[PDB]
Order: sequence, then C-alpha cells, then structure tokens
Amino acid sequence: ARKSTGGK
Amino acid sequence: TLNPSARIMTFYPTMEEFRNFSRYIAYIESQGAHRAGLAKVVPPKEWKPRASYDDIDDLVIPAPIQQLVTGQSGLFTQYNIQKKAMTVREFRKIANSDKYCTPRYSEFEELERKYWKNLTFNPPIYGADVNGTLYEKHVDEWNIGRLRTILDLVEKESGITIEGVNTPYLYFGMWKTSFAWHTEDMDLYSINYLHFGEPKSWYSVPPEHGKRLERLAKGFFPGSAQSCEAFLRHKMTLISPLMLKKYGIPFDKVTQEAGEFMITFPYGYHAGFNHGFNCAESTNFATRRWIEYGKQAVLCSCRKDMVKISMDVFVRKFQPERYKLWKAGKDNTVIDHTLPTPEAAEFLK
Ligand SMILES: O=C(O)CNC(=O)C(=O)O
Ligand code: NI
Ligand SMILES: [Zn+2]
Repeated sequence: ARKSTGGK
Repeated sequence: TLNPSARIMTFYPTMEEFRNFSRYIAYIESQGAHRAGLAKVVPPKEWKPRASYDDIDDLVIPAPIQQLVTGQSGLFTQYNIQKKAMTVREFRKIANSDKYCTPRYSEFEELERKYWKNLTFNPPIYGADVNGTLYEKHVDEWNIGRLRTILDLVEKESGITIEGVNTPYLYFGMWKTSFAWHTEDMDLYSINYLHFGEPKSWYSVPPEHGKRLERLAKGFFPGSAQSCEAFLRHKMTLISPLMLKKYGIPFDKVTQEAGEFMITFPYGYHAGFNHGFNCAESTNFATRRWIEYGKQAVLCSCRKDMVKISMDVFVRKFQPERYKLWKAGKDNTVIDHTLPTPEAAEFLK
C-alpha cells in the first residue's frame, strides 16, 4: 500500500 | 528502427514542447528514448518549480533510513534501518559534516570507483520516502503532484491512493546513499526531478535485456530467488557495472544534475547513488503502452501489503477487445519493448 526505497 | 543502440538520450524541449507532459513523453518515445530504460529531460531555462528553497530546513523527515551494506566483489545486499525523525536542517548538518561529506575527486570515474570501493563502510542516512512536494501550487508544467496521465484512473475509479506511486515523494540524499536495482511498482514509469544539491548518478539496463539481468541476479543470490520470484522488488540488491560487464549485461550510465528530470520506462531496471547533500522529488505515471506491462508484471508475494494495482479498469477502457480473453486467463500477448506508446503516432505521421 505504499512505495518504499527498500527493505531489510 | 529508432535508437538501435538503446543508449540513454537527453532532450532539450522549448517551453512550448514542454507544457504538455504526456505528449512530450510520447514524443521522446517516438525518438526511441524508452529503449534505454532511462532518459534525461533538461527543462527550459525560464522554467522554475519553486522561487526559493530557503524555508524547508524545518521540514520533517519522519523515517530516515540508515543504509547498511554487506558484500564484496561487485555484489551487495543493502539493509535499510529506520532511524528517528529528523528535520532537513538536522539532516544537512550530518550530510555535510566531515564524517559523511563527499570525498575529494577529479573525474566522475574517480568518484564512481570510491563509491564501489567504500559503500560497505560508514553507513549513510538517506532521507527517503517523505510524503510531499516542493512544487508551488500554480506550477502547471511537469508538476509531479499532478502530471495528468492515465495512472489517475486508479484514484478516479476506485478512490485508491498509493503513497509515492500516485502521490509525490521527496528524497534527501547524502554521499554514498544508494538505490538498489529495480523496476517500478507494477512496472510503471517514473519521473525524478533533482530540486537542488549534488548530482545523482544512474545505471540503467534496457527493458529488452531486463530478463537477462534477472537471470543473472537469480544466479548470484540463489537463496533470495528460491524464496521469492520477484526478490529484486525488495530493493536490497546492488550489482556493480564491472560485474554487469563481466557477464555481458548491456547497461548505460548517466549523471543527473540539479534542475534536471529523469524518466524511467516500464521494465527499465535502474540503480544508482547520490554524490552528496541533495533533494529529489519522484512519482510514477503511465501511458497506454504501460497497460500490457502492468498485466504481465511479476510481483512480490512474500511481503505483506506490497503495491498491487487492479488492471481491470485499464483493460476494459483501452483494450475492450481483449477483456474477456484476459479475464479467462487466455491473453497471450507478447511485449515488444522496442515499440513506442500508441500516443506517439502524432509524431511518426
Ligand atoms: O532517487 C532515488 O533514490 C531513486 N529514484 C528512482 O528509482 C526513480 O525515480 O525511479
Ligand atoms: Ni525507480
Ligand atoms: Zn518478495
């Protein structure tokens, strides 16, 4: 439900 | 037979060409720009989105991320650790301090080597994914808050807002802050405007060699691949251009400067880094060409609530001949990554 720069 | 090299193109539109955004995207596609995966557009001198950036030092970055990188030999995984909220002022102080500032260099090739040499050391903070816009309300040309593309059908028909995707994000960068190899959510287009600061450098693989990059990525990280088809969507995977060269993946490089737009195209894999303290604005958008990319996008399943758009609205409106076939699961359309969007016809007549 949202754009993200990146995870972990 | 347009842009057969698939190299990154740069465009210098007049204010007249510039005004209608969708129509200029169709134009650059008529010139083959999309084949590179990435294009630069330099807006006309008289254009400016904001009279001044003197007032934003009090803006909040609610979830800055520290970027821990692990790896070696051109292959890395980036872990993005959410730190506490800070202000743009607090961020700029860290960005420009002796600890985090941009190292001294001569040619870009030198800054690039230092990036690939040093990216696992002294983890930087990226002020990423900040909801908001730095365009003034009256700015009618290439306004990232309202580009007026067919992506607007999502909100118009369903009322669905996907932050970052059909709304704008701000990104405050410092030296050695990175974006991992990725295409956009649902394989959409993106637009990125560098409002100010030091440059942002980009790598891009042509959409037509995209699958080749995935096959290679799957081989370098076989565990991640075995547990999620679309693991590159996690945005944790960094691969140097020397590694891409070593295994024959065509790619191009480009540096974006303050005042320049970048456009990324459907299924155009890209990656890169910031040179120092800067601020960028981004969102996604669509053309009619995107609809088939959206129907065929391979999505991440292993994380909850990842970005997924209902294609139903778009197939009904723009491909009514194929809707029943598609709904039966029998639409076997093969994407030709060389073809420009239908809207480009105006420019090819
Ligand atoms: O600036 C960044 O962190 C990376 N930007 C993009 O991936 C984009 O605009 O599509
Ligand atoms: Ni992107
Ligand atoms: Zn996944």
